[PDB]
Amino acid sequence: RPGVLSSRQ
Repeated sequence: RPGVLSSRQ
């Protein structure tokens, strides 16, 4: 997703 910083590396 654009503009998201997820913990799913």
